[PDB]
Amino acid sequence: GQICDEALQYAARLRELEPGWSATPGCQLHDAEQLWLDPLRAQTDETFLQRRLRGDWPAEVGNRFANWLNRAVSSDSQILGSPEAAQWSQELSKELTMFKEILEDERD
Amino acid sequence: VTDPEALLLLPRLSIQNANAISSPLTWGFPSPGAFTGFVHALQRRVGISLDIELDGVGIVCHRFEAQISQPAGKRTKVFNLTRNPLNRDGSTAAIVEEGRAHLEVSLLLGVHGDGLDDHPAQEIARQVQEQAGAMRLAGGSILPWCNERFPAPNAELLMLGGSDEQRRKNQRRLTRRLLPGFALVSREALLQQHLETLRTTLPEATTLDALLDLCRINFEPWQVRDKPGWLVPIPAGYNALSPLYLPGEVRNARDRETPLRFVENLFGLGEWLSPHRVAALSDLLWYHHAEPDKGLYRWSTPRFV
Amino acid sequence: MDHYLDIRLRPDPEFPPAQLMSVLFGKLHQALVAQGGDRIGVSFPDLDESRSRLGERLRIHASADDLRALLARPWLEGLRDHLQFGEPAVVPTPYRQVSRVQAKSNPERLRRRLMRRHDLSEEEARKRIPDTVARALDLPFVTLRSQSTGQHFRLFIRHGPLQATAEEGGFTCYGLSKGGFVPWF
Amino acid sequence: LSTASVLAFERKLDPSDALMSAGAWAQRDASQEWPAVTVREKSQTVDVANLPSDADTLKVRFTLRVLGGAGTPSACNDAAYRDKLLQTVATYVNEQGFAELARRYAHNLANARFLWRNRVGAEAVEVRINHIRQGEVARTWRFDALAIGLRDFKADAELDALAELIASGLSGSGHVLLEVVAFARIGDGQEVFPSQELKTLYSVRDAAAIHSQKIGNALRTIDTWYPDEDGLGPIAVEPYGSVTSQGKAYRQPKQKLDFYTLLDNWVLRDEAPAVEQQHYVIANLIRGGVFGE
RNA sequence: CUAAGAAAUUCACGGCGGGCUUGAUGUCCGCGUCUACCUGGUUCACUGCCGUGUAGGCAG
Repeated sequence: GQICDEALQYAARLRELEPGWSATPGCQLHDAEQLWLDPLRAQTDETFLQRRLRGDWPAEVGNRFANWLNRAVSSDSQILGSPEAAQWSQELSKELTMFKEILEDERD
Repeated sequence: VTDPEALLLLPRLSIQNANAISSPLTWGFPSPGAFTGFVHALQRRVGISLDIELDGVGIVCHRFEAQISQPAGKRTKVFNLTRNPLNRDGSTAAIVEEGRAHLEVSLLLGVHGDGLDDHPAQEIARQVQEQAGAMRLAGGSILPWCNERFPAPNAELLMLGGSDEQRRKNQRRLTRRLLPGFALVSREALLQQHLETLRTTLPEATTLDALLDLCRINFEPWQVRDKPGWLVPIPAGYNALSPLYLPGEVRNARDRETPLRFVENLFGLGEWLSPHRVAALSDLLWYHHAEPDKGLYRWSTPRFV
Repeated sequence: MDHYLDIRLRPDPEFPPAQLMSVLFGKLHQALVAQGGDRIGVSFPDLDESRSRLGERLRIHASADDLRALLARPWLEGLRDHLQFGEPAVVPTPYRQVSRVQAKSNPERLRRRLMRRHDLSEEEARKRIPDTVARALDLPFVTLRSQSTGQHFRLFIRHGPLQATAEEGGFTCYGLSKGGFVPWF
Repeated sequence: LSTASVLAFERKLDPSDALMSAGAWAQRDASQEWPAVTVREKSQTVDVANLPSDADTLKVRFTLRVLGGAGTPSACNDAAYRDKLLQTVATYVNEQGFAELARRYAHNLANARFLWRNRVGAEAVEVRINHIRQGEVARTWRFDALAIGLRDFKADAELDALAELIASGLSGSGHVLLEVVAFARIGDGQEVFPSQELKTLYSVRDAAAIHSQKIGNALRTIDTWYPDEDGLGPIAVEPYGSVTSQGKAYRQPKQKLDFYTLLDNWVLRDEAPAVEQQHYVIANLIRGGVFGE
């Protein structure tokens, strides 16, 4: 819970004092996976700018949170012999789903 | 102690040259008694004309920079002072050490009175937000907004009016603008059970306080114990050590209409938990309740979990 | 006019109703330019002003001979299996107009217009024509192919105010009002 | 118990890309010097298939091989699930071999549904279907203009032979290879529209063409009885029966008439549905995909 | 109605002169990424036009 809260606090502190978020040299992956730490609306936005300028969901965020939870704890092929590891895995899945539901409303 | 009808959110509030020390044993964030007294003074200024009440606060601390320095390879800190004017001669005689701090706090106030009953919703928030900008919240001035991206978002959020899913959506919408902060809540029950845990030798509360907030390193007969949270010692109200007096009795009182007492601080426990990790925001309001029979004058937060 | 034909869009698993509506509207304009005249108008009985939708019916107004000629022309060839037709019947109604609403929703076309009309510069045309001149329309639209240029354009359509009586006037080659009024029912 | 944790099916009825060509009418027997439709960059960036002045009709040549063996999955985890799926499809093909499915696929090959914008407004669309097993024709097929339609399916005097050929191929007892071309009179210089990439039109070398998945989607329009209605016509096979053009996803998971809900009680709970829904599940096994978890 | 209320750290400055880091080296062995998919959101809520003004008919 402290790791998830620290991640949420870092994500809130990153996209508050950095208004630069648009097309630029070296900003390709900062539009799809950067749906969390994404800037405001641009100056030359198009009509359907809800997908190419700011998608209305953390689309790449959930897989990244799942991969971070898988890399932060080295789960093995015998990590569910009792409910101790499986309970932490269920808690990690529930925390990832809660963070996804929270980040989905970020673009609105 | 009454649950409020509305949570009037005071926005990002830069306050400069605050009181850092705030207690004889702490030096960090200012006392929450300053916040409850600030809300009571704001009530005495605006709420009598607005026909409302104001009780609680949400202390979130978006940023905090102290006026300290770490002097030349030491593990401690010292305080930055301010040069005072001279005496009748050029002595620079007395230098009393008090700290300062700049903090960006944002409070949320519990309203009780006729908020929506006889008054509008945005106008009361506009009036209280332009009223709280001409006073001081902890011992230092409340800096106004002169920078860019003009917010003025005094969200006068209603709580008891609406369906339950709309109410939870309102709570998670108000928590969106508490984004980098950290709410401070008392944990008196935690200090009590942590006192009962180490009562094997001598169950002093001032020893359970002074051996919990630290990092107690203890090896294997090679680690530090697991940090349960962001535990801080805070002043949790006063405690009298002299009986009550009459208004004009005690020499040099602040005013000769209210009685005087000689009191002494009480040190409670507190936590800086993220605003996402609370069910409702009205769970984390600081009220000050007093028991004038004995000497306890305690501010705390009920329903803190 | 006095005779109307209702051509209903059969719903298509391959195409939305706007697609078949635009295709039949283009074939209607081709049949009207192959026919000529200013006496044939169109109406949309399933208009929704709230959802900005043209519905699934196209009601053509002309004389009986124009409907009976347009039934036997190959402007419906290939589209007899996409549509369903009624009979040429007499109208039962207030009147309204069917107007095309253009817009200067692009500052760049007016900028090149001012450059071509007064020999000015790009920066002077940028000061004279700013980007706030773009016109927003809450009107339904059909998408057809262009002639001289080849980029697909949307025709916005506005059904005018309902008036109890009709005025004398001609129509364009799209069935839209150039003075004429069509009965609304 | 439960289904397989991972299970997948390769597709059958393999389509290629459809090379477009332009020519004159009554030149259909000599479509070996018809120049391919060239895309040119002319200015606003447009991509128009400028047919030549001496070339009015469009011929879309593609090929199609059916494979057969729709029962056996690609990679199934459970060893107790492959045999029961094979027994299910075996009892299906033994009670009634998929001849009505092959009739509906033959009707999909009758009208040029693989043409999407280049089918509307056409005077006459003649699909020419060859059948080549050794390197030459075996029994060609010419199709009419009123039998084209889009929803009128019937036992025609020669569509039964095409349907029994598709059934004999799909049965798993000797595959077939059909060179399906389609002539259609569209209009001189009228912009026939193939598929487009991310404007950029999709182009195989020295021509323009249509994607294989679009032709396959047009060719598997079998699904008729879905619970909403059946008035507008048949839709294309999909596990959730989804259709983007109409805009509303049919075959909702609140009802148990979806593919994932019909196969799951077909093999486990042995709840065999009606013949049309069995046709739907089997036609959803001729398109492949990644089922299971 | 707030450990409330109150507050000028100031003036000046040569871091600086030197220098051998060097010698040697086996990254090895082995592998099934698979199956499916309508871009026909508008690759600009468009484009040159009768008068510098909105009033339009030829692949529009």
